[PDB]
Amino acid sequence: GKGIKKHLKRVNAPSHWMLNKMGGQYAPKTSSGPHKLLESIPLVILLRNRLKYALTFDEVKMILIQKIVKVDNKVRTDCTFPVGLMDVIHITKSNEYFRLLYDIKGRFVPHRITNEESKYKLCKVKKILLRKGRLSIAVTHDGRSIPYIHPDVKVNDTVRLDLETGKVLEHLKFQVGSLVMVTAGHSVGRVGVISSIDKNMGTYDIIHVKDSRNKVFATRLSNVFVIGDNTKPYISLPREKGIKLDIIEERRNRLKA
Amino acid sequence: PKSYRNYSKTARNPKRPFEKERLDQELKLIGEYGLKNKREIWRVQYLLAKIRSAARYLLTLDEKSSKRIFQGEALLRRMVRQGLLGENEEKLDYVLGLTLPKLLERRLQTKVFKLGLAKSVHHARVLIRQRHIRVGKQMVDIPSFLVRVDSEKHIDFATTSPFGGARPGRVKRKSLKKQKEKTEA
Amino acid sequence: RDGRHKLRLTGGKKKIHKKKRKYELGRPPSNTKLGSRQVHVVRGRGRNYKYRAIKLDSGSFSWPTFGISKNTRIIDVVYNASNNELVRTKTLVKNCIVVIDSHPFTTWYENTFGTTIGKSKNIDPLLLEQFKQGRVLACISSRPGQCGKADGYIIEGDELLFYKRKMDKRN
RNA sequence: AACCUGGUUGAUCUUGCCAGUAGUCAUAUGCUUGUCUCAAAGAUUAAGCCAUGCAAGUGAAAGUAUAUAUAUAUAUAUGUAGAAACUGCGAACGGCUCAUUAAAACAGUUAUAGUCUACUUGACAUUUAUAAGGAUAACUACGGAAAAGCUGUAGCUAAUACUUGCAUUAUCCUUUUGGAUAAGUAUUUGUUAGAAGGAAUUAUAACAAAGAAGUAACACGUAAAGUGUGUAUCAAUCGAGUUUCUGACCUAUCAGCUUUUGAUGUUAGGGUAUUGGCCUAACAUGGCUAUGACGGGUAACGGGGAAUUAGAGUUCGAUUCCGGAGAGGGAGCCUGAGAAAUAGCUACCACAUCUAAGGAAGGCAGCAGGCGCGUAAAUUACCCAAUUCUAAAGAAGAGAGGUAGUGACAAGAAAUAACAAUGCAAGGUUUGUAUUGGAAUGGUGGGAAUUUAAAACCUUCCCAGAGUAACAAUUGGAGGGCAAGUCUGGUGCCAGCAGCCGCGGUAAUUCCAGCUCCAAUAGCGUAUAUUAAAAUUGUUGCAGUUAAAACGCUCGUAGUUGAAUUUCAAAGAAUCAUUCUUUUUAAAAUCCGAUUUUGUUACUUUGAGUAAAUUAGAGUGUUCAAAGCAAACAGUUAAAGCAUUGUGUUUGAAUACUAUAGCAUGGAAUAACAAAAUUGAACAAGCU
RNA sequence: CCGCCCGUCGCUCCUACCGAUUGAAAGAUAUGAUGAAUUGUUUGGACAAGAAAAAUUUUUUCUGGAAAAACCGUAAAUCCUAUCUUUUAAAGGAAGGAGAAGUCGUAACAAGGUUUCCGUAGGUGAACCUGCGGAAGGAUCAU
RNA sequence: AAUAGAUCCGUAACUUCGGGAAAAGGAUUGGCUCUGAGGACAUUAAUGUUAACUCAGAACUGAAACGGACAAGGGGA
Repeated sequence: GKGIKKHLKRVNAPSHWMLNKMGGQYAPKTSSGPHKLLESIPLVILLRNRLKYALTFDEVKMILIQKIVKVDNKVRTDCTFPVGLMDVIHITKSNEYFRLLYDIKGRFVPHRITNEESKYKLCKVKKILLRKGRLSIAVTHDGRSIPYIHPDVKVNDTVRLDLETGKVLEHLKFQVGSLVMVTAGHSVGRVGVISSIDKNMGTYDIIHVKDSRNKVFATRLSNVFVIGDNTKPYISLPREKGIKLDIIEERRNRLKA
Repeated sequence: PKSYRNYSKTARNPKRPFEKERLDQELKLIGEYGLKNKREIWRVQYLLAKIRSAARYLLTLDEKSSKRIFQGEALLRRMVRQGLLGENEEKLDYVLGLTLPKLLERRLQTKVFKLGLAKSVHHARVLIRQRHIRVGKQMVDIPSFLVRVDSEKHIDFATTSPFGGARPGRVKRKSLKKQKEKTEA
Repeated sequence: RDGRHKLRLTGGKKKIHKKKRKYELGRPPSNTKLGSRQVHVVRGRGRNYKYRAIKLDSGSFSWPTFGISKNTRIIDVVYNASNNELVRTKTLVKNCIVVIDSHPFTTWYENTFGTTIGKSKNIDPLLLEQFKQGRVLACISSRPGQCGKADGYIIEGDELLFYKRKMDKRN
């Protein structure tokens, strides 16, 4: 037959998964869920190859059996569960909270997060639908459906979704001064203020983003994520703060120690 | 199926197999560096051609080209770390002038012979094979070991070697001597 | 059953590999006669059920000028734009012309307006005699081989005039 | 490393090829082979045939248990398990192979506003009830058949198997509150209104008809109310089917193809999940083609890639990954979300098994293995420990996969000594060199630590354990090309050698041998193919008077190529003498003297998307290297950092390339096309 | 130049060609004929369940329904015919190449003893000869 | 003796290019019920009256038969 493929070859795995060639012939195919396979990482990899808590898949299963790891404050027990771009995974045993982010290089890194920030996740809206009764519902990057959004929320906006109540608290627009983070581009993981946008009739829309050091980089509209206004980010960025350094000064300031 | 373990050649055959002058200079080099076979200097030329091609390509680029100020500095620092370049070097042109003896100077047997230890280059080779020498905290028995500028300071006899403070001498001769002494006494 | 085994744009024939897949499919047609209502069920792709009607006698028919739909019984299929063996063998297809019992529509008109929303429209004269005979002309609008029922709408105006000329400087 | 050399002649200079030369992740084969690491392996021919064994199953809270066993206070209420069986999910993934396939598949680039989509995730629902019905497996007993995943009759019983079936919400008025009004999820038809997209016959809403399927008659228990299973719709996700543009080898001794029999299009319908000549009916005569249609060939699966490369190029790509296809050859079909499935079924053809002769049963291009074919390719081994998949999802399986065996396919490191004294030679008491004679050390044998699923291997430690270190290195040559003998015997145009030129008839530098020497070296030859050499395929970059080669001549279409000309210029800051940066200078619309756009394309510049493996390349002492993607740092056991007492810390897994086509983008040059007169405008005023 | 050298005819071997034989074989297409299996529809119609009465039995009806059959459709397979592709037999015929001191002549290279050569045509044992028109690659760069 | 009419399809070697050729070799044909196409004539772009048998297609039907008798080539090397 020709049904859905259910295996993932090790070399065919996404690059940011960052697995070794000789470490077996297969990679864990993420179960279908809230995030795309390419745009996410299974929690098996998250806490075997990143947190190093478990050194085999079986120990990953042993961890997951105890309802101790919660993705967005709800217990998850699927080994190949897609965690996705930004969300709060809380481990109760060590009482630690990680918000998943990108880095300037473009891999998925857990970021240590305090309790007050761990109940406060960001969701980039992707679609605005209206169902029966003229009730509007937002489809977010998280694969989440939020009914009864404010009318002022637009298609590309980003809402602060509270983890417990699942309700939006406030939304951020996509003006030319809005802080943004690139999610899949050549400049994945970069953070900037959106210098400008341009609308292409019937084709991809490009936006040019200004860095902290006045560095302009362009990207497609489909893979940007508003993370705040001009004032400041609404989350805590990793140690590079989303500032991608050039290949020269990166070596230069790595050398000095 | 097929393993994903990469592997590659290290030497290129010379072509024109019976060039008199090339054969004579190869014999000069292998005899005076005490190496074992014509494959070794061919690996050395293969390596040297690699750095030479890198340097030529870099020098084709214009100055202030980020490719240049990255690859050229990486190559320069690598060369000065392996010891093929002195502090008086600053440019890639000086890299281009690297020669076969300047690359053969960094072999482990060459270095131990220069530092002493062995009074012959072949003696150095055989000692390295008999694992009597250490590059500091680690013992290597590969004569083609290339030392860096931070290693020659701590090349010395291996601690487990008889010349490094281990078991003194021929246990057979010592046992025979002690047995004869005990029988006579 | 679809998409291959035929000449290219240029007229050359294509050597065939990739024998028939299930998703090409192509089930046999449903020559829907008119008679006692009977419908079979066909399990299409993805377990979506389709209703293959074999015989129908009634259906929902609409008064489009008034925009009101009433269920009624069809009498006889008298024209179809496609091959005209379908009318002779009395099959129901998407847009064939049929005859409809007009009594439900006349009764509805009486009970709503009286006299033998968007009210007081003055109708048209040419449909009056067709009503008075008792049987009216309608065009099917559903796909009986797909939805399992034969719905339609009364044809009037120049469309009715066109079909009237096409059916009966005439034979 | 952007390379040449022998051979036509008496001798010369050419053209020109033959031969030599080197590489091949390129096969075979010959000789030889002491270590370790790494690891290709029945593709080539026979997608030929297969004995045997295995390769997909699944129950740890959670469908169904009087098969049965057990344990708690006393025949009671709880449990613990549980063969079989029904039910559920999976078996459509994986693995193998490359026969078919030449605008097909594939690749980049789109569309799906033309669709389907199980698991999983988020939202969320409409026209007897202190809980409804029969009917069946397992099992019981009677049986049949030589045989099989064969099953007959009678009797019960369950289920999350199969099937029926039980409040409420919203809206309008006086105006917290009282009255009044209305009630189908998808889907289909008809009539209308109409947050987003680029564009809607979109979302959605109103009216008139139909209308599925559902909304729990189900099982376990979490805060010092949860979960599981199941369910309508929408959305996400894992995917899929179609789809746009562009891109392929040889052949014209294939020039016209297609069109009754769908060829090209229109209309209507049928069919499909959806669009579509996909099919039907009517109609029209179209559609492709020297820019190579239609055919033929391919010892053709495509690509990522490989060899060779100075730059171009040439050749290869069955084979780690992706896509496609197939399961002896065809066709057909059931279940299912998903199959035209093949360790699923049905039939035919070719094979072929058992048979009591009545009848049954089959598909190794899965893993081993066998026959055959051949120049050409391994064990009927071990294990689920790692990677990962399936399940009722710790706990079971998995010839997937991993481990070992065979393995000179390739690739990397690297033994076969080293040292001191005399004697000898060379030199002004320095090197080389047959004697002695003590050190060093592996190979090897044994034990162990360790490793490992177990074992083996590596590493490490301890015993033994080298002088002809018998613990002995070979392969091919010694006329030239081409490094190395006119040394010695045999043969004597014979035998033979010789890639080519040539040698061999008594001095054979070439045969057969010995010695010596040369080259490479645990490797070295041979055959075939391929690349460079080959500027002997020539775009870069050949040649055509006489070496091969200007059509007999002219016209001529396609093709290729095409004179000049339209905005020139001027002025200012910064290194060294110069170089480099900035401003305005016609006209028309925008801003109350100032605010600002001024063909198309090629081409070129920048970006976005750029799967990995491979490649280039940054970092990193795997003892080096091939590698790999890791790792590094203080610490005879504690300072320091931070936390208001404990918690290791610092990291890296970069970057580039990813067509020529497609998207966006700055553009002055060079190229085209557009507009431009037997005319074509613009403005102002009046008129409609 | 006692140089070189050409062709026929003899002999041997190898390669390839033509070839009667309505030659042969193996495939591949196309048409036609027959046509298994089967989707769908229809016809059935073993029965299995319901509804009425008499106080074990009967009629009728309602669905659900197995064999079997027919018809469109999908269509394996076999056969006939035709064409094409590849391989291959063959009396005889006619080439080419190689071998050896074979036979016959002297064609070319010297003005090669008739200058050589081209195109065409005829003839002859062979090289070759001759006619017509050309060329110098001539034996003439020239009253 | 074998078909032999007509319609549709297909047709080789050879050739004086005209033929060969009805080459060879296939399929169909009845009856019935229908459907489509092919003309002429007058009035104020549209409505009526009327004729010929000739082709094409579809259902149904029968002991698969239909140029039903009559009539009427055997081909090929």
